[PDB]
Amino acid sequence: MTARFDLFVVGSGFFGLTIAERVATQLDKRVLVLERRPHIGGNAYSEAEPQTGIEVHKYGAHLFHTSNKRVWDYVRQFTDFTDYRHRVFAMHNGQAYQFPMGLGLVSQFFGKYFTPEQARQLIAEQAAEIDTADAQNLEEKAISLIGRPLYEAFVKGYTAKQWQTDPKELPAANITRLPVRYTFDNRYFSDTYEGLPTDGYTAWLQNMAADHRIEVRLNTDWFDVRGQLRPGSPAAPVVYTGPLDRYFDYAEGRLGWRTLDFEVEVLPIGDFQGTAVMNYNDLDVPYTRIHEFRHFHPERDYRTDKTVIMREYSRFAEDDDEPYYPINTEADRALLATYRARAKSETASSKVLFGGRLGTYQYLDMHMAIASALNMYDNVLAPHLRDGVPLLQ
Amino acid sequence: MTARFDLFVVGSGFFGLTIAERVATQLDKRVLVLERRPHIGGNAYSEAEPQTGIEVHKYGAHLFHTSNKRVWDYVRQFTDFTDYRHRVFAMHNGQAYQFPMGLGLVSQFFGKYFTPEQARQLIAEQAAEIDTADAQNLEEKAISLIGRPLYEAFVKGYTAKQWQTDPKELPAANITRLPVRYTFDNRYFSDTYEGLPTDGYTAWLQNMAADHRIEVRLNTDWFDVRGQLRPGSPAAPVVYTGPLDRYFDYAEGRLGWRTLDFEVEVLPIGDFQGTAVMNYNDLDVPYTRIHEFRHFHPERDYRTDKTVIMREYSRFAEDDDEPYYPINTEADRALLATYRARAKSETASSKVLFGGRLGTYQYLDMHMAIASALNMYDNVLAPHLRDGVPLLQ
Ligand SMILES: Cc1cc2nc3c(=O)[nH]c(=O)nc-3n(C[C@H](O)[C@H](O)[C@H](O)COP(=O)(O)OP(=O)(O)OC[C@H]3O[C@@H](n4cnc5c(N)ncnc54)[C@H](O)[C@@H]3O)c2cc1C
Ligand SMILES: Cc1cc2nc3c(=O)[nH]c(=O)nc-3n(C[C@H](O)[C@H](O)[C@H](O)COP(=O)(O)OP(=O)(O)OC[C@H]3O[C@@H](n4cnc5c(N)ncnc54)[C@H](O)[C@@H]3O)c2cc1C
Ligand SMILES: O=c1ccn([C@@H]2O[C@H](COP(=O)(O)OP(=O)(O)O)[C@@H](O)[C@H]2O)c(=O)[nH]1
Ligand SMILES: O=c1ccn([C@@H]2O[C@H](COP(=O)(O)OP(=O)(O)O)[C@@H](O)[C@H]2O)c(=O)[nH]1
Repeated sequence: MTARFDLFVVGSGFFGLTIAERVATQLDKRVLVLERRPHIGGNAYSEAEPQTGIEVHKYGAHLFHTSNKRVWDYVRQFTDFTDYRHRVFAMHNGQAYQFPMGLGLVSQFFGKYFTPEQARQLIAEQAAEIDTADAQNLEEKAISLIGRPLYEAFVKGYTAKQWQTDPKELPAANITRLPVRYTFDNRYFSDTYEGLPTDGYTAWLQNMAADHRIEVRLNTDWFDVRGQLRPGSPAAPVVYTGPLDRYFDYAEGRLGWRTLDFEVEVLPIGDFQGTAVMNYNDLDVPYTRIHEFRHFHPERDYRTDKTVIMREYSRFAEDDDEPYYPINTEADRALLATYRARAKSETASSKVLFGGRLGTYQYLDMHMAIASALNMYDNVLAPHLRDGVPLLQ
Repeated sequence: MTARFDLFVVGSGFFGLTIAERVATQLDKRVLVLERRPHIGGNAYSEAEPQTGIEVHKYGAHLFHTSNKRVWDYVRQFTDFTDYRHRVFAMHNGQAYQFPMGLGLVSQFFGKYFTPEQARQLIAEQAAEIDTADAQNLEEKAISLIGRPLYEAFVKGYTAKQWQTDPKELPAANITRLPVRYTFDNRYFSDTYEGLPTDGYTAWLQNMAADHRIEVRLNTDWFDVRGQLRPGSPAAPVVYTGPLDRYFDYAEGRLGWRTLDFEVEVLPIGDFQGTAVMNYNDLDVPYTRIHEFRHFHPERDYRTDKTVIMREYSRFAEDDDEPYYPINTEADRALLATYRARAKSETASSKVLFGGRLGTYQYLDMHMAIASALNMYDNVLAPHLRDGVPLLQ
């Protein structure tokens, strides 16, 4: 007589699974998760290459990092973490540079050693065109942090291949993802906690969706089955984590997305580049970076006669393409505001919530996605499924 | 009527304290430790600089590292460890290079990026003068590993200032302390476990000598009091960890030692070199390296208007100088063999054991010293103090 499920979740990414796991274990409710991909985990899905055994991140490399202790403690319930610290090198004019901004990069590019004090002065001179506080876009913000000469050499070219958009049109928050230091610290991230899942990403994601009150239906599009499912559970809300503009059939227009293509190759050598990730900042090369996955897990002993590499290509996401990056131009932010209104309306009429990287058109990382899911649970979903509180304020 | 103590230990270094702690806690025996320095811990003694609060390693920088899990588990009984990974940079011709041997150093010194495969070929050509298996001394071993061009630039000069001895006379084991890689890994050590004592070295050493059955007498030379002490405990053995040649009053001759002088300076700036340790490989500079101790503990937030640095100078250890490094030339190894005979004799006549860096004329690290102390306890001291087994085989 009663309801089949207590909640619908669309997408088995870190946002969806976090939501599904909290509702199931803490509130003791049945959750149905719908994934149209052949597997779970979203873009965090990993897979072992048959010849080498090396774990391959299928949808781009994934490195976990956070400063939120609550998030850190939460994710450790489902997996252990290695003490791996992510470092990136940059390729420019046939030379590998230390990266990102630091005394290593400065002394290499400018030919001599600069003291921390001397380095600050050098950059201050080259960044005299614009102040950081008055930075509107990516180009201005980048120059105000690392100076114009370094901007032309390591930022302008890479940004061209990655976004294919005028640097003066891109958000400043994009370049502020990279730490700016005046030491020899070349850690690509600056968070308290950092590491890779010891037994791989897939094992991690399978532990979150392991509860018996969580059912996951793979190869299932929500728009194909929502007509039949929701009548079975009329009171059950829906957490949507797919493309926001797709949900409304692009009625207001199409948001700018960037998508990625990957070339995976097994090489008959033991080491290709001697590091995990190598950025290619020059335009004489079509790909943005190359991953060598064996350097992600040095604690594991892989064969030394073969190796797996992955080249990364960037282009505009079209009709049926899976979106990866929100471009977020001024025109995009305008269109986004319209969809947020339509989304706010859908929440009041049919109990449909919007979250995640794709569902909010946000440049989110794994830990930001999980934290966002925890906040949605604590403030919105839990008071509703437990105390009858409406979804809207 | 009975004996005052069950064991005498000379020197409060890591060897002595490890011995004293094991005997006291496991065998329930009274141990007297004699230290002629004003404090305990030997050269591992740390001290907070008053103006900045920064922990200063008084007798040279100390970084703990090991692959022995038994040692690792043992030391964690007395202290916690940070996740600090030691990295060294090299200064050559006004330029800071990545260090030690790796793709970073190669691509910097030779001006362009070398693949792991290309790098192996380049070094193989430059190391064609001598094979590594047939390496007798430091100079030959160094060339056979990193090639002659890199040897002249980063090894030959540094070795000159540090040892003031012909590179063909020094042991090959000296240069094999540094890892030789063909990746971008610039970790100065290659051990499984590594870190710094969270609450400092002195707190660590005080926890080992904390047991009530261990008495430590500071400012006391063993040669001044052994005439009065040993009659009080005739059955008690003695573990000597001081200079081996000094114990026999240099009767057979003087072993070659290197000693160190330090210049500690508080600077009115927040950062001097942006890294923990900077090697100076050129001869136009008197000191071998510079330490900036604030980069040893990034987890602590020190003031940013002042900093503490320490320059390190090397010279021959004379009469009353405290020895730091055994030179171990062919002449030294000959003289050493003589003292080992005299030492083997002293063990049989007056129950005097010899151990530690100074007591064995060995280039030992902290973990090698502790492991050595554990082996002496398990095989020699424990069967004697508990089962009456003689000290000699
Ligand atoms: C190349 C790349 C590298 C990254 N590296 C890092 C990193 O190193 N560290 C870090 O912290 N973050 C990294 N991220 C970011 C991170 O992957 C995201 O935070 C993460 O994907 C968050 O999950 P999400 O569920 O909000 O989005 P997604 O996990 O992509 O979840 C969305 C899922 O919804 C499903 N779906 C969509 N529409 C439907 C539908 N109609 N019906 C059914 N299912 C649907 C899709 O199958 C998709 O799998 C990286 C991202 C990319 C693209
Ligand atoms: C500059 C430097 C840097 C180093 N860095 C590292 C590092 O980063 N990581 C690492 O693992 N190892 C490092 N080491 C090595 C490490 O310090 C030694 O392993 C360590 O000192 C071992 O202790 P030990 O007791 O065998 O020698 P010591 O600790 O020097 O102990 C000897 C003690 O005996 C006492 N003594 C001597 N004679 C008498 C006497 N007649 N009467 C009373 N007392 C006496 C002395 O006071 C002395 O303190 C470094 C060494 C040096 C010199
Ligand atoms: O070598 C680089 C790396 C970063 N970026 C810029 O910084 C942004 C964020 O870089 P990040 O590596 O964080 O992007 P992601 O890992 O998500 O692909 C990119 O979009 C680029 O615009 C750059 O210009 N040069
Ligand atoms: O930049 C360097 C560092 C090391 N060495 C040689 O390698 C030996 C050991 O170096 P290490 O840093 O381990 O010595 P320590 O830290 O004990 O002073 C030194 O004696 C030198 O002969 C060198 O030639 N160049």
